[PDB]
Amino acid sequence: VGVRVVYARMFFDRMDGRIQGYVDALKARSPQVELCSIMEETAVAKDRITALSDQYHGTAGGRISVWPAPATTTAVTVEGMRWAQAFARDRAVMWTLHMAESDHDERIHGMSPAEYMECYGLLDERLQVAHCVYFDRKDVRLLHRHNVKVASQVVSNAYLGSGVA
Amino acid sequence: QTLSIQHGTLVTMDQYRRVLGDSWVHVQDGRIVALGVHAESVPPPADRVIDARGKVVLPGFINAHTHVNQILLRGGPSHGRQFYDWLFNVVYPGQKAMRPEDVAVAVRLYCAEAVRSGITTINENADSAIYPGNIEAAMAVYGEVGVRVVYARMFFDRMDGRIQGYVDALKARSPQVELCSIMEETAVAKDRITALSDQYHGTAGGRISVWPAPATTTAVTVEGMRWAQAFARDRAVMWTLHMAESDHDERIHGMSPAEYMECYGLLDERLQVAHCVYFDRKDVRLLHRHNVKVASQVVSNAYLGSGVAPVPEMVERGMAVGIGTDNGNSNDSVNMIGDMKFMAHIHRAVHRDADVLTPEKILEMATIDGARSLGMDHEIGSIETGKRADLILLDLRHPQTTPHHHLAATIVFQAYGNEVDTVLIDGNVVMENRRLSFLPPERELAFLEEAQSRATAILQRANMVANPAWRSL
Amino acid sequence: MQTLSIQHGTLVTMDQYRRVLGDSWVHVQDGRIVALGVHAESVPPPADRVIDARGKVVLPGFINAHTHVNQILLRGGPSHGRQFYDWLFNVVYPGQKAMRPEDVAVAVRLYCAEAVRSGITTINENADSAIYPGNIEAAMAVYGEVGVRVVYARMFFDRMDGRIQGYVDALKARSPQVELCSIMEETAVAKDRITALSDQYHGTAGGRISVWPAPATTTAVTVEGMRWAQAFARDRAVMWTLHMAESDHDERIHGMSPAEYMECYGLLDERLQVAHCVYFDRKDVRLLHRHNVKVASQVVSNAYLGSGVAPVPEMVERGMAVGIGTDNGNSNDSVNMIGDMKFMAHIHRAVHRDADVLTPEKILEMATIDGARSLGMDHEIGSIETGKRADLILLDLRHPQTTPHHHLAATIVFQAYGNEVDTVLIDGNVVMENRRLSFLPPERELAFLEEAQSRATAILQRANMVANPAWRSL
Ligand SMILES: [Fe+3]
Ligand SMILES: [Fe+3]
Repeated sequence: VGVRVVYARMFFDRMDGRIQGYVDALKARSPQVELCSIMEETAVAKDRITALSDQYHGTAGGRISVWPAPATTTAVTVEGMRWAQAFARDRAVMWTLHMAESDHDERIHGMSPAEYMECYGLLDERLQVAHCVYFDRKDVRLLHRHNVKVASQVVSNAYLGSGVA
Repeated sequence: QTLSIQHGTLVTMDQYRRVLGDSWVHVQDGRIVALGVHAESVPPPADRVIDARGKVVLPGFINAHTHVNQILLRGGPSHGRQFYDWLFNVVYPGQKAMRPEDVAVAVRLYCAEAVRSGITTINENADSAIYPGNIEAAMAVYGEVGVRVVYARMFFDRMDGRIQGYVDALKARSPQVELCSIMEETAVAKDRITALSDQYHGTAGGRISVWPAPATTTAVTVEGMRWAQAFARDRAVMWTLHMAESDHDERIHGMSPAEYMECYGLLDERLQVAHCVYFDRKDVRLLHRHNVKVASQVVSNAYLGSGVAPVPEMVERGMAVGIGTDNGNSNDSVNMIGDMKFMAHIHRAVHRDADVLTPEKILEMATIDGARSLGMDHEIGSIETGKRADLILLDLRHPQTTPHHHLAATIVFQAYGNEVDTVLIDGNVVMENRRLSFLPPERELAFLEEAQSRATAILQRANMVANPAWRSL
Repeated sequence: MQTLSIQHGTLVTMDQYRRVLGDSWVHVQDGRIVALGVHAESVPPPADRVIDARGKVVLPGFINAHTHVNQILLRGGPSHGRQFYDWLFNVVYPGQKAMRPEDVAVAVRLYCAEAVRSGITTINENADSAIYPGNIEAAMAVYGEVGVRVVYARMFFDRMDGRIQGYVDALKARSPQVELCSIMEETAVAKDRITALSDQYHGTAGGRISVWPAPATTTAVTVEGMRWAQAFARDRAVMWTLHMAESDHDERIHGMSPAEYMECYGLLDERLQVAHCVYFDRKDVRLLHRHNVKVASQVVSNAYLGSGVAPVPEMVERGMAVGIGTDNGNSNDSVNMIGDMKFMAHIHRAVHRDADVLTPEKILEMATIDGARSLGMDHEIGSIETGKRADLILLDLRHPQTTPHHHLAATIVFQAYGNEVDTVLIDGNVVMENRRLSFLPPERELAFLEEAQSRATAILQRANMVANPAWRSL
């Protein structure tokens, strides 16, 4: 096609046991539709993403890139996010993460996702966060301090009834 | 022995709030035995006369809730952190790294600053009493120094499994600093505190007291709190508890801490609660109903980013609300006058009301009301016959306190905290013309260098960053 | 050609890289900082005098971004417990009116004594009493003698706000024996008087004194008056300043915010310094930001008068130049930069429920380099850099309250009381040394304070103001 593409390969290496009951209820809305899991072991994800990068990064005349994309702060281990952060740094690319897209997400371990990331040194200039709806003054400040990049999905935030970033 | 304080302006904080120009106080065997006006009466003869000419005499300030040892952790390591972040990455590890000889220095440093700022009574909430030799080291210094001390021995007998993941995350901020636990079995705590009380309660000429201090409603069992409540009753003292200091400390078992305590019959007139930031109208009502005493740590509540307690609401209901400086390292000063000023302003600002708390009232919080909040208002907090001679002399002959007409206003809105000149505790001269009896000027600089050095070493031992990199945002 | 060397200090430069230089020295000549160095790497030049700063911390002099001096004689009982307009009309105006020039001279010396003691080297005097004859002359003589750096922002009012009359009459009934005063003046009269004042005093006392026009507020000044001030500032390469939205009775001029109104008339520019931003919304901040408007935040005073809490963190996070002002000597009621810095740090942490909303470093910047920026003077003052003026202070942290100390900004903001300043240089001149004031020596201090006390008492008698109200707990 000839389009310029960043292929941000998403991964999930952690079960969020807190919201299963809520998901089972949601599934009952369409019970004939199957409940799916795309979880994978941390090491398997690393391997798969590294392989993908080695194979496709820089291809199609420089038009294609590959980044690691830990899905969210609740669906990914600290080890997984640290890996992605290191990977972005070592290969001069970015890493990206979905952050606080619903009200069921906006606490992880008694703090905001941005706060939690700050605790583990996970906010840096090579991070691009997506979905900043459930953000407070402090979260903004943290992202600003570390020069975090942002992608706002304004229409979608509306479509899904999340709100306004 | 006898002491006569003469030609002062007496700000009594007595029943009628008398302010007595050119007047005198007669002190004997640690008690205020008489007062008079110089124009109407002649002071009794006395062993010693202190000339207070052109000076203001107050009851000694009362620090309703504080933590002393932590003072060695101020100066860089302690700021910028929410309550639990501060607690687990700074306070616990730092305290753990402290040796008894370090504690002795901390206490003397704290007292030096406190007395300098007019503070005569201290409610020490002691979280490091669990470590061997610490109590003995501290008590020796409190005794020597001559300050009036409530030693509130804190205990924790219950794990709060609910906040584990939060804490682990917080610890990752300083992963080189140890995660510490000072938990102890209920019976062990009872024994240790009872022993401590038996040994030290009433010592240093009645100047030292001991109370039980269940840490919080989430870190202490019902059995533990009931024991403390009963203990206070049986021994005619108080018990104290930290209540709702962060939004994670908010709801215990689906209700507020005050609600939870009410359920178990744990709110009574001998309870002094500290930290009332996360309080609602109902919580206030409950505390009011049972005549619970309060200590407000207004500066610290700000320092740690907790928020602003409903002090005016409590005060307007006649509740006994004292002022506490809180930790030496969540303030980061031990200066009642600076904290009074802050109490006055923060509440004016938030309520958008320039008269929400009169300076008179703020001054009452620091003195007579504070005494009340410690259950000690029969013994201290005012210049009245029969009460202990805990007294302070202020000199307003400085630029910042000029002019002065209304004394409360001048003290609250103008004074910096360096205007206290002479301090008497239990009739003993503990400071005179800013010269400290327990830390003479020829020894002062060397002592501060020792405190600096030990502090630095404590931080090395605890693996704590003393001086973080310049940071504007 | 005369010279001064400050040695063996820790230099907190507030320079471009925020350098903190241990065991280092500063060379001063002809009022300017001419060099700096580290003792281990270099030898200080010879100098006429050496000041040993061993074991001491060297900072740029604090900058009081917005204050009112003369009112200091009205502190001590008469001034507290009142909302802005109550305070203004029952205390400030009548009290100021009752002041004679000899009274003003004492006020200014007392103010300066306290200020210099607390490390303040530059003062933005918003002068509301310049309309009374002899006052300017008396004040300027003292500012000059004392050696402080002064911006004299001559306030004017050329417009009656008829909307607020009934409110004021009701307020006056609180103290009906005190006179209702007006300091209004015709637009052209104000222009003439300010222009004369500028011509006469701008640049005097060895460059230490400046003059700015100061239209009081958007409701008390005509558009023509504000435009004039704006043009004046531009033409004479100075600033103009305006009090903006300090009470909820101000918050709406002609159906919009003061900032909105000013925007409509092209009255927001980079030479404007606004004071008091309590009643600000997002949009107001945005407007100020767009035009690079400078700000002075009077955090303590906003509390004292029960106005509220300004959105300082919001403005600072946008890189705006926000300085700290102590405001009135009688709406604080101290002249103590260190105490006010502490308050700035805490009030905003508390309200935002955020322990790190403003770093102590940032607070310290507000008091120094950022404050200089907010006065349009950051090329001359606010940091320890070669080429800038030698406005410098020495702090001794060898006291109980500032022990221990590791991180200097944290220590100063969270621990220091304001009495730790030792030596103060302004424009290279030694104005205070070991707490001994050059313009108020210790053998003369107590007598002077007794004079200030007396005069204050007398001023209140003349104005028929209650000095010491009855004890009141509720
Ligand atoms: Fe506490
Ligand atoms: Fe002002």
